[PDB]
Amino acid sequence: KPEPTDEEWELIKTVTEAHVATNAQGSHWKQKRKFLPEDIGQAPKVDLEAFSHFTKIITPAITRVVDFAKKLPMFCELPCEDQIILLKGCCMEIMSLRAAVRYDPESETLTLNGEMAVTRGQLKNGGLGVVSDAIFDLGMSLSSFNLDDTEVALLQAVLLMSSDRPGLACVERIEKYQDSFLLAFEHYINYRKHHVTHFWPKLLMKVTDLRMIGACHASRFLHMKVECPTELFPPLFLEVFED
Amino acid sequence: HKILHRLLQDSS
Ligand SMILES: N[C@@H](Cc1cc(I)c(Oc2ccc(O)c(I)c2)c(I)c1)C(=O)O
Repeated sequence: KPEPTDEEWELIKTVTEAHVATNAQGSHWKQKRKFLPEDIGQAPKVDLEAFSHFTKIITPAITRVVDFAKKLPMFCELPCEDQIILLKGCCMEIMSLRAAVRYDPESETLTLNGEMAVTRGQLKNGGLGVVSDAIFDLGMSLSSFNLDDTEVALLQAVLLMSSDRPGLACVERIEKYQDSFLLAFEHYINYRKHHVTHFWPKLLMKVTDLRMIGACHASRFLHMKVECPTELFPPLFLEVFED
Repeated sequence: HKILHRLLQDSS
């Protein structure tokens, strides 16, 4: 079917250079993967020993997400007030995506930050709750798509550039940015020509799956702020999810 | 605000 244009290709080459220089351990991850001890998160609510081990790294994770959007020109052509709104809304969305795409079905464990390998349970009891299943259920699903950096990358942009976040200023400009990526993404998809029936439409559904994850994550954030010590919440963590 | 701003400003 239809494919990219010398210009859109160039767009891709960008997004990618971004996601790749901002994705932990690159494709040399499985060798830094250090499985979390079996004992952290067990037989009960929350589980602070875990909640901690998680926020102990959640900081440098968000920064990456920030560093990723910074390498996107269409991003820097926005106001510093919106550049934030975006980060705040898509931060979780881009993070959890990045993790699902790293779900090893054999071991049945995600790999956060490219260093820590967690389990459905662990992640759940850890604070995300129902979101774990959701983030894992995603991973499993995606194992079929075999998304390459580019794809993950593009998918990550489509999220970043959500024109619907509230408080946004330069709406219209953004929407087209998103429109500008979506097209390219699809095209790039055609060149890829995956062996997966009725495709893209499906891939699009994943975007929703990721927005749901983020929308829920916020809810979970509040409980986390009630069932957990404000002594365990790194700033940026709060800076991002806090209203 | 705060930090984010900090991250959006670093050349580096
Ligand atoms: N693995 C990613 C980043 C990534 C890091 C962490 I810590 C994650 O777990 C969370 C997130 C929010 C929370 O409130 C809790 I509690 C746990 C997830 I999901 C993803 C990367 O490679 O960028």
